[PDB]
Amino acid sequence: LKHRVTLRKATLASLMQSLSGESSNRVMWNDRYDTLLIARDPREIKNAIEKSVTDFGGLENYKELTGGADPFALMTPVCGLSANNIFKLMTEKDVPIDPTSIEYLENTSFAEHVNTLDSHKNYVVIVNDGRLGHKFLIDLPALRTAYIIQSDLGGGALPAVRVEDWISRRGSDPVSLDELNQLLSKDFSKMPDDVQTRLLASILQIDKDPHKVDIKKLHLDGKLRFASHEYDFRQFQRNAQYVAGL
Repeated sequence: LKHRVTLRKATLASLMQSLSGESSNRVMWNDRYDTLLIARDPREIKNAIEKSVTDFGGLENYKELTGGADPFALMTPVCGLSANNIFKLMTEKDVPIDPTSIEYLENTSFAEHVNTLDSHKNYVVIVNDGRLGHKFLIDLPALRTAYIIQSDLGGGALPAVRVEDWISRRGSDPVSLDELNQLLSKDFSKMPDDVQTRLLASILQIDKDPHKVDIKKLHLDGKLRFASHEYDFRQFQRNAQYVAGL
């Protein structure tokens, strides 16, 4: 009810904070999507890393052959990795959900779809925006309000932004369902450059700074795909609480 926004804010806040812990981080950003997220075992995951490193003839050679990264290091997830895993955390109860395997809509408008969603359920939408080259989540708490959840290593039209920072700065900053419709519509790709820029910084840049966005890097013939999924707010809290509790 009326307490939803505040609790939601608190859940995300504690979840994010926990992500500086080794086990919380390992469990949160693992890339195995066909098993339950809360079923992930940090020790099991760490053994796999140790095994992989043993395969490459020791840690120093592993790094030398994989780009220099430390496989044991905490992770800063790419946008696909953060969208998929937070989608799982929000939607799962006792049956694994694989965001890479679920069905996506691709010839309907966001407006269209949302206007068909039970206003008394919560939904979260995973967006695969091939125009931006970006996956992110639209959270739609029960009632209308939408919120964005994302990370980005940068390189495209949008600046790099850590999920923690996006969440801490704009986690509970609601966005226009109308601007969302415009963004997530077939005809966005054929919109006037300044409008494209307008929507992008608005919805997806922490300071809403248009000067930090570069639409040249848009892929104008890219495909748009999204999938919504109902969720139970308490279950999401439970899931978040488990991870944060590691």
